[PDB]
Amino acid sequence: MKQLTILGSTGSIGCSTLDVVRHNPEHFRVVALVAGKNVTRMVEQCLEFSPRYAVMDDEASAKLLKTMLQQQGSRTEVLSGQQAACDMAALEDVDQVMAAIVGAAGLLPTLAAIRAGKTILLANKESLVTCGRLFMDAVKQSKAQLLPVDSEHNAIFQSLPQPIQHNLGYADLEQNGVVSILLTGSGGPFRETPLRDLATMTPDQACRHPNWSMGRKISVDSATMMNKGLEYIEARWLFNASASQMEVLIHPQSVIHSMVRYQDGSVLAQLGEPDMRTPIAHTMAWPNRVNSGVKPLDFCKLSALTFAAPDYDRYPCLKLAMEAFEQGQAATTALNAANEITVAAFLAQQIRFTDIAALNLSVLEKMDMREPQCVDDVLSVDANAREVARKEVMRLAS
Amino acid sequence: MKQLTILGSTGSIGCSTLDVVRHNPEHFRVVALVAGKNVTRMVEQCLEFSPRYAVMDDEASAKLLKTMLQQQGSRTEVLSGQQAACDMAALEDVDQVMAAIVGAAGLLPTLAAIRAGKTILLANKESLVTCGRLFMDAVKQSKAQLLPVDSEHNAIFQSLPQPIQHNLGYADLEQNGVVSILLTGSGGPFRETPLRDLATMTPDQACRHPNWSMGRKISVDSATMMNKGLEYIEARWLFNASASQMEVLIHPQSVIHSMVRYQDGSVLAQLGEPDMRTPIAHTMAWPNRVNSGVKPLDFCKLSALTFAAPDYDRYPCLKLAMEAFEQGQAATTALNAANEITVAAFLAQQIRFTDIAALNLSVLEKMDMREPQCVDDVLSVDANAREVARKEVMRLAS
Ligand SMILES: NC(=O)C1=CN([C@@H]2O[C@H](COP(=O)(O)OP(=O)(O)OC[C@H]3O[C@@H](n4cnc5c(N)ncnc54)[C@H](OP(=O)(O)O)[C@@H]3O)[C@@H](O)[C@H]2O)C=CC1
Ligand SMILES: NC(=O)C1=CN([C@@H]2O[C@H](COP(=O)(O)OP(=O)(O)OC[C@H]3O[C@@H](n4cnc5c(N)ncnc54)[C@H](OP(=O)(O)O)[C@@H]3O)[C@@H](O)[C@H]2O)C=CC1
Ligand SMILES: CC(=O)[C@@H](O)[C@H](O)COP(=O)(O)O
Ligand SMILES: CC(=O)[C@@H](O)[C@H](O)COP(=O)(O)O
Repeated sequence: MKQLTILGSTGSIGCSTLDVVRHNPEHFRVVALVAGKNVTRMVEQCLEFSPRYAVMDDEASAKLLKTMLQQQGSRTEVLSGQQAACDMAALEDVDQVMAAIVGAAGLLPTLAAIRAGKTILLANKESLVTCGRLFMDAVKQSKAQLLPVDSEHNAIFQSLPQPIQHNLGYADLEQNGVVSILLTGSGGPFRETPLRDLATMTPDQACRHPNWSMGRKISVDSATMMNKGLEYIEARWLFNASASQMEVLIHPQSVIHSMVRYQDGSVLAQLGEPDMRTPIAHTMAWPNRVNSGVKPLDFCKLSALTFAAPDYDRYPCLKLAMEAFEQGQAATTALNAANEITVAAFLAQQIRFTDIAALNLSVLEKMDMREPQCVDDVLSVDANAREVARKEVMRLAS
Repeated sequence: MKQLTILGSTGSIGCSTLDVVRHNPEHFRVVALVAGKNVTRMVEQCLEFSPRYAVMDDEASAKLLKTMLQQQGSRTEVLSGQQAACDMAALEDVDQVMAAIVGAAGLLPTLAAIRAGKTILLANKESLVTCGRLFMDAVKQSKAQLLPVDSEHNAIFQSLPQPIQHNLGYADLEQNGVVSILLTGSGGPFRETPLRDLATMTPDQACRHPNWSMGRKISVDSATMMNKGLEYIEARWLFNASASQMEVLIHPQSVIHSMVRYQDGSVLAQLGEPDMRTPIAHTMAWPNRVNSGVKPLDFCKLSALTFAAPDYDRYPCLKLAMEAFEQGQAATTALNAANEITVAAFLAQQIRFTDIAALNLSVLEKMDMREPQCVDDVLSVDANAREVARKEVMRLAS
């Protein structure tokens, strides 16, 4: 029996995680739930799973949650704020922490779980992207184990040998017969959209992913392929891969979730339904398996599986992420921050869909900070880039 | 340094095996080569790899080989016959034996390697099919290591967890999170051929496999899908799988080589170029990897990947194989024997392509013999089936 804290319980990943728990009450128990502002969902989750604690980051949301749960006779203690989220991630009683807060806001609570030596079920890719080597070193220095939840990285993990799996981030790919890591793939909802129509796409259009039901931020990132850029960076840290050991491949059906090339010509892959309960359950049970609620993939009802080279002209954000990573951590931290601001602006109908990539570039051109030496420096670059991004958004205020 | 005996060196698998040796001369050396009657090829292989011994089954071929080797200055010594092949498989200095003789003729030399405790690179599926549990038990009692070379079984092996890999044939699939084994798939050269045009198909037409360049016997088996039937039986022994843990899937492109379903919905697969050097190299180097000479799979050049359920009515041999396995080992041994006789008669233009399945069923219906309790019994059932099959072929003589 393993006890769990879920960071970001009310969102897409959080709810999928709770469904895996629902299917396996003998194996998993929720001790703490952490979220932002969705009180309605958090009340529902607390009444079902009777967590010891529930945390809302937003102070006013926490007040409402405390009152509502008290009237319902809940035993759950309600806390509030960022520090309480960190406290939950570090509960001495907890074995696993689902890191599923969106954006760099998840970094401090995720780092707290790492310092406490927990098993980190890493969905929140922005935390690793923005923190980089400092993140990976903290996992090694403490007793922590990273298990990749993100679909592609989970697929790659499943398709790697045990010496790599058991020394994630530091083992040598070539010594284990790996030639490269093949990161797929979808292209998003606008893959075939005429280029001239991109400027007038709405938030609802951008968030209708053809294959995955996800949160709004990552759905927009999938439409620009900034998501694939962030995942490229994530893969390089997780699997200790160089630029020459990474391939990006478009696969519009999202059945093959990613692959690994070996020296003898073999390519190992993970396939399945586009359902995050599968990778979540992989990480929660590893090295064993559990029922996730996902049924067997029916190969007789599939679309034909196709592949293609990335259309870099169409998706400037992909190349931007790759070049930021080349430049260094300051540029990468700045780019992630800029993208959080521009995506949020687009969702709030302040800028156009095509302004995301342009404003992201504009922020990078205006920033030239030194490489972070500690987590405080990562946060300074992040904060600075957010401010630059807010000013660029306001310049396009209609 | 690993020293090899290759059973069936001059054939399709044998030549691919020697190309892996050619690419890795610091890792592999050939001690003995065993073949049938292809003297010309054996001469070339002896001159290049300088084996201590060469064995031809054909006594006239051994005579010719000796003369040619002595004329051309080779120090390779020549023997002949089945017993000599068994002796080559059990040499002290031999580490690995490539079992790549076609048909049940490979059984005794393969069993000799097993009893000597060698690493068995098993390509010769008919030996396991015809001997079944007695084969798997011999491996267990002698502490030989079985590594599947057959493309599909190698792909499944690569897609299974370590506890199954390290206890092949005796570990529990369910305890290791496996739901089923997915066996693909091609359908053969007559997949789209109208049923009424099969009667006039020539040996060359049946042997023209759309995806794999192989020996003539297995190529005809792929045309009737008897090969997939034999592979179904092979898979159930190797991976300790029940009928409900097996799935057969048509996959015309032969890019996905086979797959494994897990409890959480995950499907693991191996893909690659349709080139046997890949799986051969995988077994030769295991648990490490080597360059096999096979180029990396170009996903952008691939045809769309498709899947379909088997058409058992078009392919009565596939159904007959699955039925014979449920009936027991006597029926399975008899069917394999019958099919060796009918395929050979078809290749020699004694019977029609459509006579293969018809005569195979006829032989099984006339066969009533006891379950083999030992290898001698397997040989008696096999010999009896061949008699019945030969009689049936002779009745169709023009
Ligand atoms: N959804 C998916 O299929 C995949 C998601 N991911 C990653 O997982 C992470 C979560 O994404 P997703 O679930 O889609 O996003 P959602 O918007 O659906 O959920 C985000 C969660 O984070 C919470 N949250 C936001 N800010 C804070 C804060 N500062 N403190 C505590 N909690 C906070 C939200 O609370 P609330 O809603 O109550 O305000 C919500 O529970 C992202 O990093 C994403 O990249 C990766 C692969 C796939
Ligand atoms: N080719 C492929 O892609 C695959 C093959 N296999 C299996 O591997 C085995 C070999 O197949 P393949 O290479 O295609 O067949 P081939 O016809 O190309 O080769 C058969 C080999 O066996 C030799 N041989 C035949 N009879 C005897 C005998 N009685 N004693 C010693 N050697 C003998 C042949 O000698 P010679 O030619 O000199 O007469 C030849 O070297 C088969 O069991 C097949 O099912 C499995 C998966 C794939
Ligand atoms: C489900 C998941 O892990 C997403 O990160 C996925 O990458 C989205 O699809 P795209 O490939 O279109 O970004
Ligand atoms: C390469 C190999 O292992 C063959 O056995 C393969 O199975 C032949 O193709 P079919 O799938 O058409 O039988």
